[PDB]
Amino acid sequence: GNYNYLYRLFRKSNLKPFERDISTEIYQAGSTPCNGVKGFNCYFPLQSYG
Amino acid sequence: IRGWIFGTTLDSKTQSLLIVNNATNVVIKVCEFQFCNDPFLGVNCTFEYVSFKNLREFVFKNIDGYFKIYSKHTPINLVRDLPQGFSALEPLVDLPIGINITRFQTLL
Ligand SMILES: *[C@@H]1O[C@H](CO)[C@@H](O)[C@H](O)[C@H]1NC(C)=O
Repeated sequence: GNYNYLYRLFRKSNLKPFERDISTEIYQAGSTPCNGVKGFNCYFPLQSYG
Repeated sequence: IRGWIFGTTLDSKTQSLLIVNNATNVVIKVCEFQFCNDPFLGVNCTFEYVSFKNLREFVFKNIDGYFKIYSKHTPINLVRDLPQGFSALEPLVDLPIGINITRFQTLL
């Protein structure tokens, strides 16, 4: 598998037309105090096709 | 007055714009910056571009991923504040940069 191609699975809001946003800050769906790591309903925003 | 910064956090966590004028050129760049806050000291890589009597006027707006700049220069007799009258800003430049801006700051 080639993991050098990624897509963002989560963001706090939808992109506007031609908006670009590469910052990998953790997405929180639970009440979790994640502070920059994966956890209970708390997610690293990028995933790969492999 | 020598430039402006635009973005959300302005520093580290996101892309932000830098505009600088040094009288020899205008330098324009877009990075996850941690840059100098005072270009008077002169006396990541997502985009880059280069090119009281004076009232200098500008308009900045971001639409569909393009950052528009318009401008005008005029001499003014009463330097006290923005002089009553009319004069329209011509376009300058239209940067294809795609960034979310919520905040800005001026550079002295
Ligand atoms: C731009 O970023 C801010 C957070 O810094 C956010 O509140 C805002 O919703 C973003 N813009 C859009 C269209 O989501």
